[PDB]
Amino acid sequence: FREVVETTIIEGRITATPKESPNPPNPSGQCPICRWNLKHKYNYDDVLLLSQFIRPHGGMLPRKITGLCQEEHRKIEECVKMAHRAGLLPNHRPRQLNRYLTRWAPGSVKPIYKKGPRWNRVRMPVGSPLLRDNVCYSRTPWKLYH
Amino acid sequence: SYLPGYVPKTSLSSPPWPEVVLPDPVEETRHHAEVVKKVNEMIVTGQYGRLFAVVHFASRQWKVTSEDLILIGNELDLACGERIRLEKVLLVGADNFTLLGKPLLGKDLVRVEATVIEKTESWPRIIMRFRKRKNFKKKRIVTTPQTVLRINSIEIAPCL
Amino acid sequence: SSFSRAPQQWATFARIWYLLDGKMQPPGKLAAMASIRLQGLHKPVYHALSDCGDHVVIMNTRHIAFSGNKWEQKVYSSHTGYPGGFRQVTAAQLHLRDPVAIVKLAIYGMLPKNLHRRTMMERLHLFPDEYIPEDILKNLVEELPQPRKIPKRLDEYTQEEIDAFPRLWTPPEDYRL
Amino acid sequence: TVKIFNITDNAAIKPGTPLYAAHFRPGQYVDVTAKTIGKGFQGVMKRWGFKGQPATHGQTKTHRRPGAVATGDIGRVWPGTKMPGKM
Amino acid sequence: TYSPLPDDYNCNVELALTSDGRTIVCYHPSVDIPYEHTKPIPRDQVLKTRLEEKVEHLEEGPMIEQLSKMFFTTKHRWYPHGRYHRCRKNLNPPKDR
Amino acid sequence: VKCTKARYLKKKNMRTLWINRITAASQEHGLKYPALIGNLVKCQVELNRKVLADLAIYEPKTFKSLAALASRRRHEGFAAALGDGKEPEGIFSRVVQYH
Amino acid sequence: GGQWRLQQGLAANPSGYGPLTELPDWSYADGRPAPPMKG
Amino acid sequence: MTGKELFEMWKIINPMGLLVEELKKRNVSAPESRLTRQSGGTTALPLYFVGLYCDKKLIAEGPGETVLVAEEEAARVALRKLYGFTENRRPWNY
Amino acid sequence: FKNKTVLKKRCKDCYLVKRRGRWYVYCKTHPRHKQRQM
Ligand SMILES: [Mg+2]
Ligand SMILES: [Mg+2]
Ligand SMILES: [Mg+2]
Ligand SMILES: [Zn+2]
Ligand SMILES: [Zn+2]
Repeated sequence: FREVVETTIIEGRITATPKESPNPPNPSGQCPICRWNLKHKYNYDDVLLLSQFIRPHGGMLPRKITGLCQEEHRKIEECVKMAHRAGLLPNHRPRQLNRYLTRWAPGSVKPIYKKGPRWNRVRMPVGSPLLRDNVCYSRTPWKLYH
Repeated sequence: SYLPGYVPKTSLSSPPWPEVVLPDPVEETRHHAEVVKKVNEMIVTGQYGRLFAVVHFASRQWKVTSEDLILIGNELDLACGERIRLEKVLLVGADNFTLLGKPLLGKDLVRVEATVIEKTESWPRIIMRFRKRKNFKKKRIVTTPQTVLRINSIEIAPCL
Repeated sequence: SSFSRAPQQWATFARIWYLLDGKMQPPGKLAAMASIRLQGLHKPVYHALSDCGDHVVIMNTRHIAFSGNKWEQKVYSSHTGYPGGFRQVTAAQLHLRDPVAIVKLAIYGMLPKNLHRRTMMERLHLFPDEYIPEDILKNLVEELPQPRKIPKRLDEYTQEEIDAFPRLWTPPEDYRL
Repeated sequence: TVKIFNITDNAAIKPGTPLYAAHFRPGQYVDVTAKTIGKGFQGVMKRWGFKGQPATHGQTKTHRRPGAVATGDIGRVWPGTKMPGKM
Repeated sequence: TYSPLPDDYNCNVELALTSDGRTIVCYHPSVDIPYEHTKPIPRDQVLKTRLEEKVEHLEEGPMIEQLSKMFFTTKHRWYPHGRYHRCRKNLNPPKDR
Repeated sequence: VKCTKARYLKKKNMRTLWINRITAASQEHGLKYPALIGNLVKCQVELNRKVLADLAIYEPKTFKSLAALASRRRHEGFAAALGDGKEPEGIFSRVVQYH
Repeated sequence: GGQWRLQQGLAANPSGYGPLTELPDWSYADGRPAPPMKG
Repeated sequence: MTGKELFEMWKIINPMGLLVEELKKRNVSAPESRLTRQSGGTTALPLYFVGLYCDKKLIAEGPGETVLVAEEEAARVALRKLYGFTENRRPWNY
Repeated sequence: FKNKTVLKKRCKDCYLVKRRGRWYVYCKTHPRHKQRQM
């Protein structure tokens, strides 16, 4: 990678970089996810993959450098936000209520003071419509709204 | 060298249930032969006691053992104190083993013997119909015939 | 089984003390398995008139987890019946006041709406932390398995699985990161 | 009378000890709790200070009574409704 | 190496089919509890050791609260019942086995 | 009138109780009620819910063998579905034909 | 399992044209066949 | 005598004493009582399953509300087993 | 702010930001362009 220090002299150097694992199983893919056959087989739990795709301080890396396609990039964005909210990344921090699958920012949602009738019920969103299309491994689909 | 189709260990890569390998039919077949032989020699020597059976009779299935009573809801064209053979035995079992038919057990394998010991009537059942504001009201009293059978014996024979 | 009649009946209708953990578990799945055990629906000798419930002891109710945004969207409504008694508190506020109220309310909702419900509620025991009284701890049998699988934060992955997971993308060697 | 006072641990005094009026000091502020003068069963005009009904101008036997106690739509009376009782 | 169910809580189930395939044979001998899995059984100089026979009389309130705490029930089970139900209760009930 | 309609209600409630007790025993053996019932039918075992609940209460070893048989049939069905070809039918999935 | 029974050809209701419904329920203890059932 | 139990027909007093006498006369070591299973214990409705072992081999097990009645029931079950009158025994041939 | 169902950028200096779950038009140079999504 590349690092800059300030001492007033500012200087940048190249540090050691990682490389691919040598033989991808699908070399004809375009995005790294498509190459490594992970098109619908990841969730917000896969912090190994997300830590591969994030910045050291919790932010993300852009598409033109990650090589991801747009759909995969948006899915990784949402997975990373949910992992950050669930607390699965304790070392990628900036500068007690237990959660998981947190879609919205916890400080921006308002309480559902008035649920509607059962035909117009105000539901509580869980998960991601981007992650709607993952492999189910179950005979009932995901329940995106509780 | 990763094989074509290798998916890395993620939470949705593999199915959540454990992989089950079934034993191959050849040694499974000889193992079935050994188990059948062991149960058959247990039958021959007689290492069992107080057999029970699940028996299909009169559109029912009854779980009976020896010295039992059952109350069939119809007359059976049989005098009192008459010994008959219950024949449609779905299950016979004991401590340490159990035989299951598909769906009926062989008649050379298990024999259920019962005895008509009572032919009686049920208590009077009331059938009333009422519909309000329509003057609708009917009353009937029925009494179904009934037959008490005593299950005397359940015998199994070595035929496996 | 050759037991005498009174010990056989006592053994069949005996009462069991199950243990259940909180600690990142959803209150409703905890409530579902707790309510099954409280009604006694797990027994093959179940009948609604046979008083066949069991004791359920749930610990770590202070460390339950809600999926989604239920901590801020879920509202518990009560009414002190004077004019103006309508109170609505979010799940966060209710948890911060009473650390057992959320699991208690979920179990109370999922029990059958009978006169047996409060008897099941007396047999339910809830503790917010690791601490359980000694009498309960000498009564417990069968810590039941937890419904969720604790999705394993990044730092306690060992180096073996970290370098077993492949690197997906090649970084340019000039990028700041 | 025995009355219970909440104290911290540093203000514990041995049981059986005498206490006098010099425990306080002049120029201080205190709180005094007691059972008030009981007045028995009283109506709304003394218990809650309702305005009552006018004396003359046609009124039949209603001068000191509560009027409505609720509305028509509720088929009941709300808890805490001010009604005559013990003062 | 395959077992359809775990073989360490009730019985060692071995399933089999006869040679004609017409009947299924189950062999289920009971499992015993191991010795190492059991637990051992738990274990005035001048006057007579008299009987400590004290029975405090509780009122209805504290007594029902004590019984409720003892048996993990509510109070309504311990509150009494009237003569109508008391005489309605069948005192020679039918009894099977 | 309540007696006459309670005949139908009695039959329905008895079947509901049997399903409850079979579900209890099946989940005690790690299985589910639909899995147990469907795979016993696939094994050609025609015990109804009444005698299945009786076997649950009074013959736990026989019920454990039945649950093992249903689990074995379910694993045979999964193996056949995964294989999708002309692998042998499986020992317990063989159907006894009648003519 | 009505669909499974239809796939195997064994009706759909287990009380339909099978041996479990058409074979006689009982016989005399000596071995004499019973009279035929009314259904 | 069809539907009754041995210690309902023949009344005994010390099943543990009868059991140890029988084991001494059939040269089996003395039965050790152990707490096989236990539920409750500090409550008013406990369950104790006490098992009788011989040479680290289980010969009987019995339930009760107290350890003492559980071990006497285990003694009765052992006596029934080694007296042949068990509940699952072969029924009488009439 | 003014409440709008549809938000429009009335300047080159207006900017759309999504804050507390709702969209906003903020303008540092023409503060009358402040808009809040309903
Ligand atoms: Mg006036
Ligand atoms: Mg007048
Ligand atoms: Mg006047
Ligand atoms: Zn892609
Ligand atoms: Zn502007």
